[PDB]
Amino acid sequence: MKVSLMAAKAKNGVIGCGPHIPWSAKGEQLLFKALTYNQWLLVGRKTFESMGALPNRKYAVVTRSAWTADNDNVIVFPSIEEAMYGLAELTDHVIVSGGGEIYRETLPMASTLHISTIDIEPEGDVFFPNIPNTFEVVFEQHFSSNINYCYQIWQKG
Amino acid sequence: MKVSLMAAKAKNGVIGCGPHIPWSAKGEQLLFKALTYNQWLLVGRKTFESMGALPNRKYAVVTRSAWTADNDNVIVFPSIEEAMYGLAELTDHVIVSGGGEIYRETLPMASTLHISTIDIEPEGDVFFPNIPNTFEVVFEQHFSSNINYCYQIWQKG
Ligand SMILES: COc1cc(Cc2cnc(N)nc2N)cc(OC)c1OC
Ligand SMILES: COc1cc(Cc2cnc(N)nc2N)cc(OC)c1OC
Repeated sequence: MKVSLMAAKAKNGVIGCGPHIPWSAKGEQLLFKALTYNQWLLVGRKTFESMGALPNRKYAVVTRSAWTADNDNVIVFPSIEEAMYGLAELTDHVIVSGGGEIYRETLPMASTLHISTIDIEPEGDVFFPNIPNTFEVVFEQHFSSNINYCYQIWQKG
Repeated sequence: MKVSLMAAKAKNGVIGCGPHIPWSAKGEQLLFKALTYNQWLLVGRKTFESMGALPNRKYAVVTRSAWTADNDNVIVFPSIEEAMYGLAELTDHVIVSGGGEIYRETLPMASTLHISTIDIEPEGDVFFPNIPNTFEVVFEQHFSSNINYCYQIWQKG
């Protein structure tokens, strides 16, 4: 199965200040809605709880705890390893859609990054990992909004 | 300024049966909405009338008549050269968003294509031109829907 990764980070690499995103870049989330439509996503438990489920997406949620989910559209996995083995029988394609921890543990398995950088440098204590130079930008487009943002697609070369 | 082009075509190349699109693929238009967000779009006058202005988007519309719009978000030009010269004072980027005529006229200026191919072969007045080998696919993603669709980004090689 193909592993993609989709994130939005500030220019200082912040993705998270506790359970919040410390910015609202009007329009950016349309990109996430476009590329996740009828896809399978892999999310950490904290990101899943803070951001909720959208319709027309399936979720693999990883926890080390006894946490569970009423949603029929969700499968809980005890590890990333297990989620990958599971997903591989359920889909051609999974989009890793966050957690700091999840991004750190999955970035090496990804063949395509969808990265949005927001024109702000806010307070924060979760950070996107460093992008290995095995990856190259193949597409980029700037957006003007309340806070500008840059969308880039990276492929593993 | 960089010229992109964004289109959605059936597998047989149909983009239009008169002023309608002969199909509705749930999900696909999210990609159009996310990539045109707060961008300048170049549209022919026929497409503009049949499909209407969207909010949060700027329009360069070309006519060979004295046709005009009812919208301070719209600039009418008598030619594509005039539209380009005018836009270049306002923006580093324009997305050509159709007409069959417009696509044919502008494909030679475009350095990035955003092409959605819908899994259907309907009847069609209007067709997307053939993609010259001057361009190469740099990204691709498949979507399952009521009608499946494939999204590809082509760059000028
Ligand atoms: C996993 O849950 C969501 C996460 C995000 C964050 C996010 C926002 N933008 C981009 N490009 N990638 C992301 N991962 C955004 C969301 O909706 C806009 C989510 O709703 C399901
Ligand atoms: C020119 O305005 C629109 C055009 C289209 C057709 C279209 C649909 N999908 C893609 N990817 N590109 C397109 N050009 C679709 C639209 O709405 C979903 C438009 O907004 C009114």
